[PDB]
Amino acid sequence: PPGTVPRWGTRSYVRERFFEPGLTTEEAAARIRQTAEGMRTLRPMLETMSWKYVLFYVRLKSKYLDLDLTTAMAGVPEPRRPEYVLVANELVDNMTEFDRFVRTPKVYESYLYYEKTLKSLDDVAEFLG
Amino acid sequence: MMFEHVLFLSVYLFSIGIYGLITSRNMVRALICLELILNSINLNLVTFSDLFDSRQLKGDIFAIFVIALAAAEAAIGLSILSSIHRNRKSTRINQSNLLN
Amino acid sequence: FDKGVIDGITNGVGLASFCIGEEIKYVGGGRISSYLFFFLCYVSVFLF
Amino acid sequence: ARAALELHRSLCPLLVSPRELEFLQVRDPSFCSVSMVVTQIHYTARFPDGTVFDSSYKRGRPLTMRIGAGKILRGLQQGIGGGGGVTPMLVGGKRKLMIPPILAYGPEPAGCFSEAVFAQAEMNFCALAA
Amino acid sequence: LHEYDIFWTFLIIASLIPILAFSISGLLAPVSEGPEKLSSYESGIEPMGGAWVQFRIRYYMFALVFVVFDVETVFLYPWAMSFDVLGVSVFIEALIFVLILVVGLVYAWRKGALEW
Amino acid sequence: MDLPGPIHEILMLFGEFILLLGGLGVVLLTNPIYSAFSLGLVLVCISLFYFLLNSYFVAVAQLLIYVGAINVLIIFAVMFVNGSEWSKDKNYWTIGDGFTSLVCITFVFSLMTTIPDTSWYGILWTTRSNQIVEQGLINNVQQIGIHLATDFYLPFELISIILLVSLIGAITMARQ
Amino acid sequence: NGSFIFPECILIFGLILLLMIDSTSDQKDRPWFYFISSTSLVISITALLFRWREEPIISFSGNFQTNNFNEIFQFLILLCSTLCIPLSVEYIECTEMAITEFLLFVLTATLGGMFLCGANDLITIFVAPECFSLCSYLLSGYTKRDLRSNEATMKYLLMGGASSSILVHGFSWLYGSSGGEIELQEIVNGLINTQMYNSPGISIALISITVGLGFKLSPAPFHQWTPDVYEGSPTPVVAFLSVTSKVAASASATRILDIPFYFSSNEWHLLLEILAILSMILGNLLAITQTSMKRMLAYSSIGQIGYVIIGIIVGDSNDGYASMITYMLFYISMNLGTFACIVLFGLRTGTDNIRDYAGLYMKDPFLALSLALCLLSLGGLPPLAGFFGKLYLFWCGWQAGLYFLVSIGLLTSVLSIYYYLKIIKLLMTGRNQEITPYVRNYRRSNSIELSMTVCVIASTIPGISMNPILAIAQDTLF
Repeated sequence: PPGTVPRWGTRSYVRERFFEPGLTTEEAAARIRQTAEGMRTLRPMLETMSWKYVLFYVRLKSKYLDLDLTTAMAGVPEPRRPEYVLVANELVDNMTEFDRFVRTPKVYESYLYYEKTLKSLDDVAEFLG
Repeated sequence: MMFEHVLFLSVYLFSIGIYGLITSRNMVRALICLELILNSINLNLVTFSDLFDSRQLKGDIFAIFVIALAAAEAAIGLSILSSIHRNRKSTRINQSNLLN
Repeated sequence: FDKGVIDGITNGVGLASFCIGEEIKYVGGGRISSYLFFFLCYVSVFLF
Repeated sequence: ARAALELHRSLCPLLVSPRELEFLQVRDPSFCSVSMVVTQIHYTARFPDGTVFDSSYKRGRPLTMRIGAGKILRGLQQGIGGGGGVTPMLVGGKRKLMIPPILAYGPEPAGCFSEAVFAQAEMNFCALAA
Repeated sequence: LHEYDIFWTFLIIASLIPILAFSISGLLAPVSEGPEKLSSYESGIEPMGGAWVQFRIRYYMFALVFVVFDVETVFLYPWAMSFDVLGVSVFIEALIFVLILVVGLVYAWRKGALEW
Repeated sequence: MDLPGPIHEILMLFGEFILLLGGLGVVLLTNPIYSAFSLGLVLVCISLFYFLLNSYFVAVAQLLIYVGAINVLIIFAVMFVNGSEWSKDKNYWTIGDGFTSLVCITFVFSLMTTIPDTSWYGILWTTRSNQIVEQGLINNVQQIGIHLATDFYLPFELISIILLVSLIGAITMARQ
Repeated sequence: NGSFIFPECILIFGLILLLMIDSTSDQKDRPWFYFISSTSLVISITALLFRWREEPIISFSGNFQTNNFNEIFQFLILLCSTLCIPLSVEYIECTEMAITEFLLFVLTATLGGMFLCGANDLITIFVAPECFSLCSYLLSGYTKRDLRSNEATMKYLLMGGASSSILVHGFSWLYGSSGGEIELQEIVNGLINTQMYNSPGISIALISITVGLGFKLSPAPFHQWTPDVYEGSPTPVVAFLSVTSKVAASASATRILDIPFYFSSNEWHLLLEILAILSMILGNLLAITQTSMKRMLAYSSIGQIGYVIIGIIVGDSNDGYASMITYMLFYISMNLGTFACIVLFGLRTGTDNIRDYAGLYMKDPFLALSLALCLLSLGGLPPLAGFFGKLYLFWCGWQAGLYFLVSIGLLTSVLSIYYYLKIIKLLMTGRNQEITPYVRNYRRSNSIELSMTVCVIASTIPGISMNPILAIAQDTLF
């Protein structure tokens, strides 16, 4: 049980994505799978109404999973991959609505999507690997 | 870019606040730039107390106190300005070096 | 080689202070802008 | 940055008792409990297998924290003030912990241009109150 | 404290209002008035010249006492909101607070500050 | 509470570009009254920055106590400094202008390269219990309302005598 | 609901009484409040006498402090104010200025200094330096018809605004990097659960704090503001500042640098050293060339003497703080003595420059003797007190390894002997045709006499009776 690989955090979101240009295929396959076990930790923070992280985390993980899903999906099995693109629509509209139901804080719809937002993300990364 | 772009403007004000302070010639301009620096630090403070520390606000209270003390200082300095302009009939700052 | 050398040294050790004091005493000298300038220079260089 | 050097021993313990949430282990209970007040402990934190990344002894006075109000790792506040199914540590007590990665930083690191903690780690502690 | 989106839309709309009115006036306007146009209303033929018309000596004291006595209110508001929520300790604390500045105002009243 | 959406960064950049010109007007223009009015503009556009982030009191108060009292006081003050229209043309004053515009830029470079090396969005994850409480049911004028008097008792008791002493000193000094 | 502010609640009561009497009474005040304020001060000192040998118990919701070491300084500032007020009574009396609000300002500044000595809150330790600085631009300029007293308000307000600005910016950087924390003790936790401690950041919030600290107690690279103000303001407020400002600043610095900065020792121990090695040099050379008394005192007694106090803060394993307490206790007396003598002679004659102190030994020998004693003590000669002060400051500080700071200290002390002996030589003289017609018309001759004579023997006796003082100063853990 040794240490792990940081794998390109390291920046202040103006160094990353603006000044340290680099993103290789199968490397976005790390971010995609990471925001799955990542975004599955807000459940306690949706239980109690912490309406101030359920926005920042969603914005960041989205703006990260709104470029990888366009790079990673170019590098899945290209012979047969319309479904790997017929999933990004769902995995980026469920979240685009999640971001709506947190802006004017609701509970029923917010949590009804905080399950149907992760239930999909386990399938976008599924077609990857 | 909320949490990141604002701090990138704190320095970009603080620095200016110092420069106008040094190159100032009239007392009122120096006081203006001083107030500007205090507002820069205020802004650098508040955002930190919005990302985190929402259970018990520890920044907004400190921001309030900073604004109160800024108002007090801006009152006292101008009061001193009254008396200096009474003594000498010009407030050119850099032309009074009789204390050296 | 007694007055001109070792007396010279034991005075120049007490005379160079008389010059250095007044020399470094005549820089700045008022002009609060200069005070703040010389106060910022040290703050800036100390950041290393 | 990342790991640095240190040196110490461990005073080998008995087998840990997980108690359904964490990994608990006791070494020496001595004097008396502690309420929701400021405490003063000495730690020496490991990685899962062998590595040591910090130790209170690597500085001066062992650090002082708050046991009772959430200001520390949930694992610790459960394993020092006493969690559900675990007795609290005495004044001069001494315990050993293995922190699972859900009661810890979780699956994301703390970066400083180089994450000072391996992403999604689960560390160890040898906590001695004082 | 839920949605200030209406506030932001009202801000942008009511800030566009004045420039909109100015521009609408400018479009349907006369390109004329090349007259003197260098002197302002109710003036003795061309009167021109003069300065040092301040009388700041009096109004400056009013401005100062106001600037000092204003800070009371933005501290009272968090207290005025949290009276019943908390107990009665905040009552005594704010009483001490306000009484300090009542004494200050009494002083500013006795010694001549608020004048003609 | 939260913000509309991708309209956020638009207002962010807009306010930033306004505030930069405001500060440049504060520091460049020689006519002091123009400088004070540009300062007022700076302070209202920074009150809007305070309001964008969901901190409401420290925004509206800052708008009341500064964009009000302090600015009108400074306007009254500028009615006591006579003699304007100094030199111009690219660092009007002595070489001290260049020396400042150098050392200030060094200060900038230092802090402006220190900042974009700390993962703020990673310093937010390590604290997921601080902003996770909200006390159970509170709004953001009662948060400050109580947490100003439940633990910040001593500085609140203190500031009043500071205000009184400042008033007394100001009246005793300004009056001949 | 707490008696740990009662030492300051008494002061607040006296403040309110002093403000009331002018509102209600007509003219019976001048010698009345002169002792009514002393009543409040001595009553606060008696109240602080109770809390000797007490616990480190935390404050109101854990705000300012209550332990032994902090209580020492809390009493020391009161001591300074008690000795200083009788000086700053008759001086402003003989200027036809209003006296009530002057004593009010001095009392409020002392209150701010007393609250500052604790303040483990990160906000109280910010308002209190303002409660001590906002009541300082007033006193340091409270002679409006004069001209110099305006220069020593401009180039004091601008500087004390810029510096407090830098300090609070450092505080904001700390509050940010610390995951959100104010309580001084609870930073090394919070700066760990947020793993951003060893990173850049903290390295900036350390310098932006140390600089704002330095300015408040003026080591060399930021000393610029001190020599001017000390000449431009009235001599009593010069003394009041040059004692209580240094005491309060040195009381706040050790706590703000030892409690939340365990780790950064090797990176600020050096830093402070760079200040000290400069503070005891640039504050002496210029001191030689001076001709004014107040400005020479600013250079020597502050520009330098704020050196060997620091000379152990770097070299401290809690075996030295006793020596800092002892040296502060010596310095307060050996400085207030010479300031009392200077106020008295200046009032009696009407000059400040050195060249007028000639022949003063023949006209009035008691004052010349009681000034020479304090000056020599400042020089640090064996039988006096300053000698033992500097000695026990070095003996614990050479016992801690660092060598290239004790040698410089001894060397600059030898250097400092010069101007002391210069003014001393100017005292003893009898060349009748040399003494200016200032000491020649000196009708030689209560309060100032009492203060000067009870402050000068404390500059000779404790240096030989430092045994109980030392035994007392060893119980400081903060």
